[PDB]
Amino acid sequence: YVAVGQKRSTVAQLVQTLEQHDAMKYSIIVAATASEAAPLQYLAPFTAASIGEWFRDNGKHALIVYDDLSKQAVAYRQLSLLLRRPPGREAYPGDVFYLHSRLLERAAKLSEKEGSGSLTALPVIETQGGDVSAYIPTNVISITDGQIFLEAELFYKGIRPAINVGLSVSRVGSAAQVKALKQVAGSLKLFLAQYREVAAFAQSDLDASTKQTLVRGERLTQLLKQNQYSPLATEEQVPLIYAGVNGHLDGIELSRIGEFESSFLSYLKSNHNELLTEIREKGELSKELLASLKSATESFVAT
Amino acid sequence: YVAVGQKRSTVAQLVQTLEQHDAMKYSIIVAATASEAAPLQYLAPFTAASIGEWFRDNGKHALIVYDDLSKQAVAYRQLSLLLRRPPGREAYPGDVFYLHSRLLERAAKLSEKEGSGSLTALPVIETQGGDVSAYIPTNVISITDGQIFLEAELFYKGIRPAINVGLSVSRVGSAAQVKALKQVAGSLKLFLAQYREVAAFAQSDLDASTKQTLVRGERLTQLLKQNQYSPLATEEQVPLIYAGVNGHLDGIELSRIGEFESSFLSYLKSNHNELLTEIREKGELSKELLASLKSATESFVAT
Amino acid sequence: ATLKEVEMRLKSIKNIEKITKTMKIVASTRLSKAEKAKISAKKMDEAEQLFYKNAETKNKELIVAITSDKGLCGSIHSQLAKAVRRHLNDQPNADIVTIGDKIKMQLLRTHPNNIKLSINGIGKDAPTFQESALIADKLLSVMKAGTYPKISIFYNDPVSSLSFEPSEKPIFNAKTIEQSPSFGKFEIDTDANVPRDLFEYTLANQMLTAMAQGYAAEISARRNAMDNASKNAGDMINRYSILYNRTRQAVITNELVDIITGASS
Amino acid sequence: AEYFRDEEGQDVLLFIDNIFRFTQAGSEVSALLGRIPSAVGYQPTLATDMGLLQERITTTKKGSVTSVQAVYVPADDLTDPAPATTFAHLDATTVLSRGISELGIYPAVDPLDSKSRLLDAAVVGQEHYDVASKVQETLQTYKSLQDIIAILGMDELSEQDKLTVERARKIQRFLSQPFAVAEVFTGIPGKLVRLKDTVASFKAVLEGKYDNIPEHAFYMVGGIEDVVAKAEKLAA
Amino acid sequence: ISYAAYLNVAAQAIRSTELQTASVLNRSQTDAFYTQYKNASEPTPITK
Amino acid sequence: KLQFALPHETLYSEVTQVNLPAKSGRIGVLANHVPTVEQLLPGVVEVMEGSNSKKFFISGGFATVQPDSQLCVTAIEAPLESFSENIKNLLAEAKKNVSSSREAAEAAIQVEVLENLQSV
Repeated sequence: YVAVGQKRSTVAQLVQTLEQHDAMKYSIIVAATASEAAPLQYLAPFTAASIGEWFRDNGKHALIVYDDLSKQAVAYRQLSLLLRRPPGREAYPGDVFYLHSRLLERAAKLSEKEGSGSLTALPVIETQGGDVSAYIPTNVISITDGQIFLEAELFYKGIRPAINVGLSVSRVGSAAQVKALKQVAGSLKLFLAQYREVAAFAQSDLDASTKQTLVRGERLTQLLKQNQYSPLATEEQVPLIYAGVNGHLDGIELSRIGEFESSFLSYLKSNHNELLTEIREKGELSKELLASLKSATESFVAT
Repeated sequence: YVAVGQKRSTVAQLVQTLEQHDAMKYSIIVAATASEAAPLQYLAPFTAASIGEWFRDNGKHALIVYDDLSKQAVAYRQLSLLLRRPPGREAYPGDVFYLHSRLLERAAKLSEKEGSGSLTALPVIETQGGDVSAYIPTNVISITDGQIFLEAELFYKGIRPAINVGLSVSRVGSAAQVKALKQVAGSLKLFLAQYREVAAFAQSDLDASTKQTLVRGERLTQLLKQNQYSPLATEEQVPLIYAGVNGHLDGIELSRIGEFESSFLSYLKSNHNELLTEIREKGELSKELLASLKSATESFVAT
Repeated sequence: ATLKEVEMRLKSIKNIEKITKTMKIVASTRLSKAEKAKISAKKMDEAEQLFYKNAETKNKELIVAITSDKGLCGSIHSQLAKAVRRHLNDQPNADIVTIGDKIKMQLLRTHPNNIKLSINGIGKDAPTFQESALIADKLLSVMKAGTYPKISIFYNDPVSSLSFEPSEKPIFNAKTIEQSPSFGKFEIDTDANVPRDLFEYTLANQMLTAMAQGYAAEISARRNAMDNASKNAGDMINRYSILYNRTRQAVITNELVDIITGASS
Repeated sequence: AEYFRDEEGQDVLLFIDNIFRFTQAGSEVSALLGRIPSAVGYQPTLATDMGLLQERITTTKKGSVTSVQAVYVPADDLTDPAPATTFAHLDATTVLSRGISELGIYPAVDPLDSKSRLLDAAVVGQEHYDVASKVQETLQTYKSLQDIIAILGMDELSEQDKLTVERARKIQRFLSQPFAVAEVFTGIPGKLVRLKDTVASFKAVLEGKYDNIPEHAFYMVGGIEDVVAKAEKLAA
Repeated sequence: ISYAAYLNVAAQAIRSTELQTASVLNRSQTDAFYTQYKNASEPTPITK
Repeated sequence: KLQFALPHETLYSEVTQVNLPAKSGRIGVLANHVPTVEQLLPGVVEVMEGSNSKKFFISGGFATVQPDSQLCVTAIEAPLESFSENIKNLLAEAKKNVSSSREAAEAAIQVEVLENLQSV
């Protein structure tokens, strides 16, 4: 985790939280804090990258999260302007593009000759009022392959995690998706797509088709809430999503969606931990397994 | 024909087009293509105008079309910036007004004492998605007398040529205008600014008076259209305007207007080209010529 | 500043576009039900009209008018107002019964002494026989409608699904029914005051149909209006978008110029 | 490319990726060279650099390069100087859309946004022009027509209106041409439909000769000849 | 009571139970309050 | 032709024999009949088209044989079977309460409908 420009107090909490979740047994926190000098801040992601390269070079995999390159940008600006190097758009040096592009190009998934080893990366960019047209955002958007775009309205509307599906895209996407989860999430994509379009129809007499969409859409959105700082295993993501896909959650009340999730999971843990183990180990769900899964969901849905 | 800032390929098509219409023998082409150096482009209109002035100062009548002075602005902008002279409004240098004005005012209808000289000027400005407010366009507008603003919406909506009549003015035009084309042109500009008004509020104006105007207006618009690269004779234009102005074009259903035009002209020539020769020399319509034309127009319209 | 004030205005325009779009769709939804009712109603009316035709009937004055409380459904309100004024040339002063707020207001302005009865007006739901019946019943009792030898009702006939023409018809008095020439080919009673019964029955039967026709015309108009609104809103989106884009460029240029000016020193 | 054209007399096709990134790279180099960046931060040498690049692309007597360039608009602001400068050089525009591709059309070309400046009547042939204009008019009317046809109902489709709809929905499918590189990728054998047969295909659909062959028997097939086969298969 | 009002009350009585549908019941609802008028001047808009 | 109609439903659109209860007692119409106007009282109505017979409970209305032999029946609402025991029980209770309670006219209708219902 590359904490860029963040106050030492904030990073102390981060460290403490990591310790609480006992995650220091794989985490490294490269820290260039607010106090730390703007040259240190400038070279900080580059420095961080080298740590990652060692893992990648060892053929291992790792994930480096640059948070946030926006403050790195400002620091480079400070250096450049002070070194009297020519200013540029939004008073950022012209080769800020070159620097950022170089940084994000040190992340890679290597060839098996080289070891196959990877350095997964996930840069975080802070948008100043969602101004994606802003010079540092626009540049980064071009360099990156994919974006996930968090949306303030959703956050306020208590949808945590607040991810606006419309403005989140992955262009690597399903190539790197668990096969089981891929099977059970084509439907999910289509349902949500309709829900977005049929969103404004929420404001008198509504078509039965739209109302079906609305029930499915609202329940799905509710399903996609997750209480932050509690992650959830994929082998427990798939049963819940299967239910939603089969629209078995449509009947369940919004208030009971939350209750449904934990209860269904507990039901699976007692009743069908064969299924859970199968999901976990097989990673692919055969027609028979998806069959069995439907049965289990129905039974739980009845209670 | 001054070609500034144009692809050398495009210019070659133009030359070939002109030589296809064998018009080259009376015309000069000056070329300052996009490839040609920015200072060469800067001096390119000025040089062309010198050649024009030699004709003007032969007393001979001429025309010079400067395509596109908007590209001269970009060139002068480039030059100015490369001379490290501070950028002006809209980043176009502060002497850009001076540049255009010095160029433009070298075109003149010299007095009979000083030679009877003429050198007509048509300078072609490339608006960035219209909006005549824009520093380079406004600077040009102020120098020029008359504008021939062209409307993209009308172009798309198949009016070729797409001569916006809201934003086309001629600030000294009527003096030039031939008496034949003053008489037949019975405030057609006013009439089609009654059509313009009428169709403004049509989508209300259900008044039969407005409708009569709308029927005339729409039909008149059909007459304006001309298949580009096939220009009509002046003599021939006189009857067409007579017809429409005198409202004999309501007698033609809108669909068949194109047929009417050609047929009407063929009819007139066959019936009596004597009239057309007479207005060709007289350049005025006597009461008799006017009546003869009214009568003849009624004859074809009926048929 | 320019950019932000443009942008907020453009967002407003966007929201307006969205609402007018949404409204247009919901209007269509309502319209289908409206049309369905009108057929069945019109068929029933036609059966009564069969009597009046075959009977060859044909009739102060009464004016009854029909609009909904709801606005934003074209020029129904004022085309009807215009046609009321036209039939208030026929007889200058008349007793105005206004069924619905939209005609009530416009008409109240044009003639204020003429307004004698008014109705709060039929709600969201399309007109129903029960409602028509009560309005008719009060019309007979309160206004003594038959006393006025002219009775005329105004409503909006939904001429085509893209048009509405305000339309009127004359309610045939019981006196009329008596003296109808082919009254003699409708006979079986004289100990039942069939004119006095049939008059009442067709007072309502005609009125319900007129109301149903009107309500449908209103919902149709609303669809039309909300559609045209969307088009107008679109035009503003495009115009202010061009301004937005230009304004965006201008900010970049002006800001850049400031940086350059500083750099030059 | 120029070695191929000039010294091997062949036609070439030169792809460029983002020419937006040609601009972006150039803008930086100007600023680095210390030159005052012109409006919207773009090169003071913006025009000339594009000019040099895009006047070496031409038809010489020897051969001709042809260049397909990729233009990634900056926020869709056509008014921005960099797209404008590009558009000045451009001769044709191919406007692929994914909505269109989602209507099952491979190629993904959005037909109403497909435009060339050598779509000119003389250039492409008068006959070709007339056919093209009709197909464009048909599609244009169809698209608009479907807007209110969907809402109003298909019962509103008059004899005149449904003549256009029948032809149009048939044309829409007829556009779908599986092609050789994606023979594997779609899984459907490729088709390389040459220009003469293109004119022929549209001539017949316009003349409604093959308007009696089902809509999806024009789906995912090539030329006029091809849909003779497909007609047989539809029946089979 | 008027003849069609007489029939109306009868229709309502026929709408009296579980052996019948909602649409009838909806047709047996009353909204409007007849807004009595005079002169301009308005006697109260008593419920219909 | 036979128009049997409600505002929202047209049950029939000549139909062989129709038997109607009117303020004239009961009248049956078969083929041509002189062109009457009859007030339909709250009713049990039978409509026969061919030999097939359909039974209706009708809220009263108007009946008019037209001289073009169109039996225009217009009524506010009607089937007999849909109207048809618990409903009668309820109607009896409501009739009683209204009996004690315009309220007089209402009660008269309640009794009339209750009797007419009681008949079936």
